[PDB]
Amino acid sequence: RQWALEDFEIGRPLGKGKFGNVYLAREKQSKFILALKVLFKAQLEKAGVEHQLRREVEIQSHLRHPNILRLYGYFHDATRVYLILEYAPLGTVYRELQKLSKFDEQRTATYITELANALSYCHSKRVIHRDIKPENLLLGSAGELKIADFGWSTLDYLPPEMIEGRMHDEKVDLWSLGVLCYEFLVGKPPFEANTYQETYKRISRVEFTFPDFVTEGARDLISRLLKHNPSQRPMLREVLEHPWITANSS
Amino acid sequence: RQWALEDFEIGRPLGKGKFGNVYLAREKQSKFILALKVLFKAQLEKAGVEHQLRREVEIQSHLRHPNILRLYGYFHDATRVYLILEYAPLGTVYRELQKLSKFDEQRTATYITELANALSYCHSKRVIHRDIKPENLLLGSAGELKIADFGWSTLDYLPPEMIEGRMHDEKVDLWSLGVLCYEFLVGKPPFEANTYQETYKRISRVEFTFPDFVTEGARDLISRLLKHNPSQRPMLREVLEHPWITANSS
Ligand SMILES: O=C(Nc1ccc(Nc2nc(Nc3ccc(O)cc3)ncc2F)cc1)c1ccccc1Cl
Ligand SMILES: O=C(Nc1ccc(Nc2nc(Nc3ccc(O)cc3)ncc2F)cc1)c1ccccc1Cl
Repeated sequence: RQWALEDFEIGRPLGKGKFGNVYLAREKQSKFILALKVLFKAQLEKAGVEHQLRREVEIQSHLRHPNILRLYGYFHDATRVYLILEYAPLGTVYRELQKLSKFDEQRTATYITELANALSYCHSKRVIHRDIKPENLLLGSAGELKIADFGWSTLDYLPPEMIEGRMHDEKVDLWSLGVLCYEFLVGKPPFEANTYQETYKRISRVEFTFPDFVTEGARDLISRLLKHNPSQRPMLREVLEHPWITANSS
Repeated sequence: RQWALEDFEIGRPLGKGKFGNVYLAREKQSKFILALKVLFKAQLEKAGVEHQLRREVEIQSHLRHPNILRLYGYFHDATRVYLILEYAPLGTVYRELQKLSKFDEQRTATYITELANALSYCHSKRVIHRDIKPENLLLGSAGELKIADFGWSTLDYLPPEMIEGRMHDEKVDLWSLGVLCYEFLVGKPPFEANTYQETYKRISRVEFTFPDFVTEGARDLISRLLKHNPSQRPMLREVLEHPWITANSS
């Protein structure tokens, strides 16, 4: 059963992205609440990322996990593309982190567990993510983490393989986890800088430090994840078993 | 200065491809004879290769070499894409090879030289080719070889890196040269078979033999090119210097 814009009542804007906004919406016939992401073809085409989107939509449609935002379907009209998405009521992790400044060890451990599980499910279907940013980590009604950026296959979140033009792997997800884990605990990502040129150098040299309040256990996990060599990074299985994770996660 | 279909008089079909035909055409205002390749958007989009084409057109527009078919420009209407191409009057090498059965050493050496030069120019601009088939090797008015398949970055022409799902390189062009050189001399490519499954195995094992009429010099060149390890293949510079090439090429 195909869709069109007239099938939905559009509510307030949830976010204004670069390629278009995502709105709250309600399917008229069923009253099913959801999110509607509205993209403009001409913009996608001029940026040269329309095919990159079609692939990402193809992958997402296959993925069912409580910590991955569902793609229900999609459609288009003369000038726009529309993605019909699950609605995450509690907003972005980014906003949560701004309000709180930083997260305690149990909230962080819990989120990393949820991410590791989601990525573990993705890994078993041979799917990776370019980038996992807090702006695309959403919260379900019970506060459950939901990955909103779509799967593949500002530099802050990119691993050295990618930025240096090296050969990337399933292991980019492990770096992502280390970046997020740090950002959750200290309130900004470990390679933050005022320029791209400097953020690049820092990612490439793996040059970061920990504030004094970051405990030994978290240091150990974060350091194991943020290895320059992707092969030196652990498997997702091992992150879920790290004593700092098991001691603190739900 | 943009184009449209009304700018051209369309002549007979030069070839009927999968995604559309290429026609002889004459620009009305200038009387400039050329080839017009006509593609259907909906077909490209359904096959999922529209972006692959846009990239290939972007690369080709940059390439100027007497042995690379010129792309003059392009345009589109509601349903079609149009590529404005240089006209190669003497047709495909494939047809030439069918008429002749096989080529002598001097015609072959000459063609490989022309290909090596074209690829050498492409290599210096960091461009490769997925596949170089005789069906996409065209002939200019003086019989000069022109590469018609566009640049990147039936299995007969694909190297083992690609078919095995390995990491490919600039070195795929060297394999291509070895396949063509053989096909030119014997009149069919070295891994030909009645099935894809068998052609695959043969490419992967590098399993071919030479008819008795293929001379030592040609055996030596072809064998150096068709190495399983891409790193073991020579540089284009060395192909142009091979004694069998220099002894026989124009
Ligand atoms: O990425 C951002 N926002 C954002 C917003 C919506 C989406 N997509 C969806 N979001 C929502 N829920 C949501 C609820 C309340 C909010 O305030 C925000 C979101 N559900 C489904 C989505 F696809 C993705 C991302 C963002 C980026 C920079 C700064 C602040 C923010 Cl909130
Ligand atoms: O690929 C084939 N043909 C083909 C035809 C045209 C193009 N494109 C252009 N060709 C031509 N010239 C040409 C002249 C006479 C001919 O009989 C054929 C071509 N110039 C420009 C092209 F873009 C590319 C390829 C082919 C494929 C299988 C069997 C036989 C053939 Cl002739």
